[PDB]
Amino acid sequence: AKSKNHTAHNQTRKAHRNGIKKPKTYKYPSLKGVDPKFRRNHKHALHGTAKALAAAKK
Amino acid sequence: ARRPARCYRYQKNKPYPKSRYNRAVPDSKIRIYDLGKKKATVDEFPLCVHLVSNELEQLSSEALEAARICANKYMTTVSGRDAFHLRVRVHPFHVLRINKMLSCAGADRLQQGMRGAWGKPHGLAARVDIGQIIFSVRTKDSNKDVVVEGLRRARYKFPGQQKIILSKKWGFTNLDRPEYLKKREAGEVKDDGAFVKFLSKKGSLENNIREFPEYFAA
Amino acid sequence: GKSHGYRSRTRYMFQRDFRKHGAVHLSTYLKVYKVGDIVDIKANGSIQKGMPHKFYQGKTGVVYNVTKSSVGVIINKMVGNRYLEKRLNLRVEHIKHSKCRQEFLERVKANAAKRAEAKAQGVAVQLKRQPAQPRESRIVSTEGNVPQTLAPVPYETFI
Amino acid sequence: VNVPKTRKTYCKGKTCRKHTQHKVTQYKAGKASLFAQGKRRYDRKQSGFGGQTKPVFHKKAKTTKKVVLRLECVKCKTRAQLTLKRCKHFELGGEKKQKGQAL
Amino acid sequence: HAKVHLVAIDIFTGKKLEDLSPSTHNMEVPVVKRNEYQLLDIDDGFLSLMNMDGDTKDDVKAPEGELGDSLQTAFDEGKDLMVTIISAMGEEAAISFKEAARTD
RNA sequence: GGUUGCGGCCAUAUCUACCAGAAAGCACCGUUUCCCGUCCGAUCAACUGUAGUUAAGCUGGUAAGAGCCUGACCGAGUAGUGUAGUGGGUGACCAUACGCGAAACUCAGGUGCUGCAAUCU
RNA sequence: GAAGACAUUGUCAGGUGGGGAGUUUGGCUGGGGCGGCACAUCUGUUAAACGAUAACGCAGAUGUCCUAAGGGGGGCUCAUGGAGAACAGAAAUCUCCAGUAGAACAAAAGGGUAAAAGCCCCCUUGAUUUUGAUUUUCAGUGUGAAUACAAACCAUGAAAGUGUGGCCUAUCGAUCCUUUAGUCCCUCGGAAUUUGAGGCUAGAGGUGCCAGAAAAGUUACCACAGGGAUAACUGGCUUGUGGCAGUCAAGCGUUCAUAGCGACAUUGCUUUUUGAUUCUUCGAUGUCGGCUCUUCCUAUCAUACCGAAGCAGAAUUCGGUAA
RNA sequence: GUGAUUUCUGCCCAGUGCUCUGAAUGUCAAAGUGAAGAAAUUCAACCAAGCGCGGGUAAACGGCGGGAGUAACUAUGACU
RNA sequence: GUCGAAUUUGGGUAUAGGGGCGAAAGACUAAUCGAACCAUCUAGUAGCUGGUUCCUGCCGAAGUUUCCCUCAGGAUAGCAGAAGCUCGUAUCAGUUUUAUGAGGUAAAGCGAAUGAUUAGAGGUUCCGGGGUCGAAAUGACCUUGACCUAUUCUCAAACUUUAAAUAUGUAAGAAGUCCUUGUUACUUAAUUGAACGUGGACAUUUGAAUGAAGAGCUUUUAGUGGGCCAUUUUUGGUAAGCAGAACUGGCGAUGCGGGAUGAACCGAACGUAGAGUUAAGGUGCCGGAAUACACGCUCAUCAGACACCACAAAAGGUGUUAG
Ligand SMILES: [Mg+2]
Ligand SMILES: [Mg+2]
Ligand SMILES: [Mg+2]
Ligand SMILES: [Mg+2]
Ligand SMILES: [Mg+2]
Ligand SMILES: [Mg+2]
Ligand SMILES: [Mg+2]
Ligand SMILES: [Mg+2]
Ligand SMILES: [Mg+2]
Ligand SMILES: [Mg+2]
Ligand SMILES: [Mg+2]
Ligand SMILES: [Mg+2]
Ligand SMILES: [Mg+2]
Ligand SMILES: [Mg+2]
Ligand SMILES: [Mg+2]
Ligand SMILES: [Mg+2]
Ligand SMILES: [Mg+2]
Ligand SMILES: [Mg+2]
Ligand SMILES: [Mg+2]
Ligand SMILES: [Mg+2]
Ligand SMILES: [Mg+2]
Ligand SMILES: [Mg+2]
Ligand SMILES: [Mg+2]
Ligand SMILES: [Mg+2]
Ligand SMILES: [Mg+2]
Ligand SMILES: [Mg+2]
Ligand SMILES: [Mg+2]
Ligand SMILES: [Mg+2]
Ligand SMILES: [Mg+2]
Ligand SMILES: [Mg+2]
Ligand SMILES: [Mg+2]
Ligand SMILES: [Mg+2]
Ligand SMILES: [Mg+2]
Ligand SMILES: [Mg+2]
Ligand SMILES: [Mg+2]
Ligand SMILES: [Mg+2]
Ligand SMILES: [Mg+2]
Ligand SMILES: [Mg+2]
Ligand SMILES: [Mg+2]
Ligand SMILES: [Mg+2]
Ligand SMILES: [Mg+2]
Ligand SMILES: [Mg+2]
Ligand SMILES: [Mg+2]
Ligand SMILES: [Mg+2]
Ligand SMILES: [Mg+2]
Ligand SMILES: [Mg+2]
Ligand SMILES: [Mg+2]
Ligand SMILES: [Mg+2]
Ligand SMILES: [Mg+2]
Ligand SMILES: [Mg+2]
Ligand SMILES: [Zn+2]
Repeated sequence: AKSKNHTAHNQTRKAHRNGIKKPKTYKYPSLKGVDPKFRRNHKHALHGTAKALAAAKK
Repeated sequence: ARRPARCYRYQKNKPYPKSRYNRAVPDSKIRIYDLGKKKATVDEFPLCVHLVSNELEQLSSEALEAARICANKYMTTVSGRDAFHLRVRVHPFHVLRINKMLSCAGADRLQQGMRGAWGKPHGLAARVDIGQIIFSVRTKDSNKDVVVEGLRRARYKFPGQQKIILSKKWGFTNLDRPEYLKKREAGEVKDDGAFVKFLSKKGSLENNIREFPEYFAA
Repeated sequence: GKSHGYRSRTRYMFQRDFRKHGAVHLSTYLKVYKVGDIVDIKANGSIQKGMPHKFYQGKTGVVYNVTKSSVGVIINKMVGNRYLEKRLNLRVEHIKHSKCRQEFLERVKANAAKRAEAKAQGVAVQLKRQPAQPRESRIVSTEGNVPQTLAPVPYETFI
Repeated sequence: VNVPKTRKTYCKGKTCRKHTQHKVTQYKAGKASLFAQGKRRYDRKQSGFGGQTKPVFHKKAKTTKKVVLRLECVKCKTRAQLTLKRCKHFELGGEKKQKGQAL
Repeated sequence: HAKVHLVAIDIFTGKKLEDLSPSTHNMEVPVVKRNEYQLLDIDDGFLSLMNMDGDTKDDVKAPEGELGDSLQTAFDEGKDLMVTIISAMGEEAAISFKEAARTD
């Protein structure tokens, strides 16, 4: 009572029925996993930039 | 006792030679591979003929044995034992597997089928191609008729079609008759006990000088 | 039974080279990697630390992170009927710039310079590349080059 | 295996916060006590008829047990513990191994 | 199916025991060891033994077995008593007596 | 151009046997009180630069040199291979059409280049 | 009459109790069972030069071991061969020359390693703490293993650095419950203190059928659901095995290969042997053999007619046309 | 349990059961006893039967082996 | 068979279902017995067989991944429909080109590492076994073997210097490039760097080809989880219409013309009709279509006649034909 065990038949067709579309792209990708020491700087850096621009445009 | 040869006529599996992984093989029937006046010089046997394959098959060591024995014995009986140099050009290195099964009446109680049907070695064979030489013979031009007939009588032991060809080369060298002749009349050919060495244009000069002296003695 | 380790079936893939074993020449570490560089991955069997898994052999990605002695890379892997982005951490040894961009930026800067110098006389710079056009008409003379006639060859055994 | 009877290690004793000396002792179970919720519930269920009511384990397969060390700071007097891989033989008091000697 | 019936003798008591199991039950296999100790002067009913290095084992107590009596007899003239010890799951006793009276 | 220190590329840079090497530099070279290490100032440590020698190291050249590197309509459009046919052959296998295309082999050529700093008849 | 605060009787407690009750008695599988584990894994190959890829395929391995065989630093260079030194020899120890690894690196194999990853010596415990991120198997869950940072405390080295166990690829484990360490933190709900109990964070006690039920047999007295997804007959494919026939010629045959034989080889044929598979039938095709009865096949035992012989006749052998 | 009569019913009690021992450093529940604690409780010592240990039992269940050398032809093996 | 007794038998009475009764068969207990009959719990449970009642229109599948005492079953992912939503030529594409990576298969090599393997040739023994000359000699001669040197014949899935075609990663711009100078607790000897910005400059030739039937997004749920065949690559086996994989196309789910006949082959996929032209196949007749044209071969006392496909070989022939 054996049973045919494994094969990839028709898998390619079954996949390509719907696209293998590229994942996506964006401005401003996720920052998870980047060097936290760098993140800590970068946050205060933007903070300072924004404050300076607000005070200048005031 | 021996399964008929038609069960191993083709090349059906990848080469499976004896090695540290096989470790249990029988011995090929063929042990003597060069026959005749093998200590002959290069230059006394200019004529050379080949028994060439025209197929793609496997040859049993037993078949090689039978052909070698028949051809050698004829060549001796007619032309004298020292009128030729005969050589095989293949070697049985492919092991042939067999799945030994019980052959008694009522073995249905014991045989176990192909469940776990890996084979067991029982015979050697050599794989041969289209255009590959099997037998090579060299002798004097006066014996072309006898040697070619010996080879023809030999083909009958091999399965399939094989031709007999008269090589335009001198002896077993890689040279044709006139080229070898001129090269030998010039000094750059020095015989060895069985084969011959060739003076090259490269190498350390004095080392070339110590041999081949007459060539430089121009 | 069956077997799938972390480094299975890599016996040839990870061999170093012929005649190139031993330490690594320093240029590799003297390289400098910026965020956004496009980089190829070639494993180096001498440094077991921070290797890439065999699947990422020979692939190409974009750097996104930099640390004291390693690099973060982004790869797109085809699993099932979509692509998923994987993030890798690799020591600088299995890494080298893909000079595709190195040459591409050359084209871009030369392109801009060409556009500007052409605009200096307003002459329709004609930027885009072209595939290999079919070759043009031409005349062939036979002076000292009389046509030579061939013919097929007969047959002999050549042995 | 062989493990020293003393060891210097980080000790989170609210006073130490730095590597300090540590005696080592091997973990022991500690006597199983009654009145625990599990045991007393189990006794209540075992009461009356019905016989055995919770499963009992039979198919022992492992032959070893992970060994667990019991560390204490010699200064702060707090107990910390950590584990080691499996080993059929364990030993704290160790005659430190030597190379030059023969069989 | 296929089952197993086996008879095995106790190591230490010497009594005879037997049982049968289906050929899937995996009852415990004890671990034993032979150590090749040396005997010093025989004190009271205890035994006084020798490692290759140490002076330990005031243990198994001079086996009362009849080979033990033969050992006790052959002791009083000396000639380099060698013994072995079986220590299956703690409960241990000397089983074999042997001699290498060479000291050369 | 020579030489030294720090290098990049990692043999065109290695190996085998010979021959030459101004000046400087490098080197071998002298000594053991101190720091220091050894079974032993051989290595390593320290001091002198004075007592000597280019013998060796090093550099360069030499070889129908091994090796190594490069190239070639030399081998070969062969071996191999993607695609096609109601093509051949009993078969093993093989031609044919549109495509891609080796290695060995043979021949010819070559035997370190180069960055930073200092010094040299 | 007998017996007497003992028996008996009531309730708990330990013992005995297939006489009786209930229940179970793994999976894979060239039918099932015995066998083995392909039941969780690791190396190389089968694997068709990315990836992934099956078989009871091939060659093997794991359920360990290690306070150093970890970490750092320093010094040195191996297997082997040649030439020498009292006893000393094929082998003891010493010295020189050669030596790209031909050795060693816990273990199987495969990678990797030469002023080291090897050998020897010195100091140590980073085999630590706090929780994240990522890679492999993948559902992009868990477990296992690993990688790159962050925040402390460390070891080593002069230093740059290196170190979150073993040079890399295998060496291992959920819910409930018990137990241990931490906070000395929360709660015991009428209000308090002290015991006791329950909680939060982090480990250990094992589930090898290894994503984890607690489990002994027999039925030929048997039963039910089903299965041709699967066995024993026939039938179909294959021809090892069985049977039959050639090609070759070393010899046998007194001499001489073929009058007749015929070794070592090799090409076929047949389905009357026995295997091999599982295509059809398990809402049933009545399964050995004998008895009786018809036709068919030819690889001919006899009969007819021929050919050949190591055929005088006699007798016999081989062959052809032939059912 | 065996199965007219006649004639005989051999050896083994190691195993499994049955039975009989209990002088005893063996083991033990509930009750009770002692100690600690404010108490819940904890820890001790003590114990009946049974089992452990020791005899009997086969017309009870049942069982009743190997290997070597040896005698004047050989051969075998009384024998060891 | 037995017939004077353990004989046969009427009526009364006794024994009631896990019970009775048994000169013992698992027999008998109202045709029912290895657990009687009647009613009820009860429409008991079913991973298993059987059926499942109107028309048309539109779209349109899987027999595969992972886990499960899972193997005839589920969950999960995959394949499908439906509902739509945000926008309007794009952040696209089973495609090629250009540029740049990665790979150890086919092939090839062994006078290149590892391993195997035939033959002579030249040396070499303070050293192999010997023999001959010798009392022995580190004395001579032959022999065998070894060892070394240069050659030679042949091989590899678990060997390899080299190394294809086919497959495969990334890029070909506005989310760009250049210029100036702002921020930071990060980093630098240092306004050095890093990262993000301010401001300014550069457009349809804004950065190869071709196409784009619109592009992107979300839910929710049915069926499915036994596959099979063909070419090519390929494993076990002698093989099989066998078992097991890789890529693609089919069959299942599909009719139509052809292969007589058939699920897979060849052509080609289908609303309903008319006309014309073709495919694959054919054109003596059955049968619509040239007993067309042309050069040659072959006579069979078992001719031959079309792929998949329904089979024939080794060896022979003054048959015949051309070399
Ligand atoms: Mg499987
Ligand atoms: Mg490589
Ligand atoms: Mg109660
Ligand atoms: Mg109770
Ligand atoms: Mg086609
Ligand atoms: Mg029962
Ligand atoms: Mg089963
Ligand atoms: Mg692959
Ligand atoms: Mg180590
Ligand atoms: Mg070091
Ligand atoms: Mg995971
Ligand atoms: Mg650190
Ligand atoms: Mg590590
Ligand atoms: Mg646990
Ligand atoms: Mg708890
Ligand atoms: Mg499991
Ligand atoms: Mg039962
Ligand atoms: Mg039955
Ligand atoms: Mg069937
Ligand atoms: Mg059968
Ligand atoms: Mg046959
Ligand atoms: Mg046969
Ligand atoms: Mg038949
Ligand atoms: Mg059948
Ligand atoms: Mg049936
Ligand atoms: Mg029927
Ligand atoms: Mg019928
Ligand atoms: Mg006939
Ligand atoms: Mg009590
Ligand atoms: Mg008692
Ligand atoms: Mg019965
Ligand atoms: Mg009845
Ligand atoms: Mg119903
Ligand atoms: Mg399970
Ligand atoms: Mg199903
Ligand atoms: Mg069904
Ligand atoms: Mg599902
Ligand atoms: Mg589903
Ligand atoms: Mg490979
Ligand atoms: Mg090949
Ligand atoms: Mg090659
Ligand atoms: Mg090799
Ligand atoms: Mg590509
Ligand atoms: Mg539905
Ligand atoms: Mg299935
Ligand atoms: Mg169907
Ligand atoms: Mg169709
Ligand atoms: Mg029409
Ligand atoms: Mg008509
Ligand atoms: Mg002819
Ligand atoms: Zn502390």
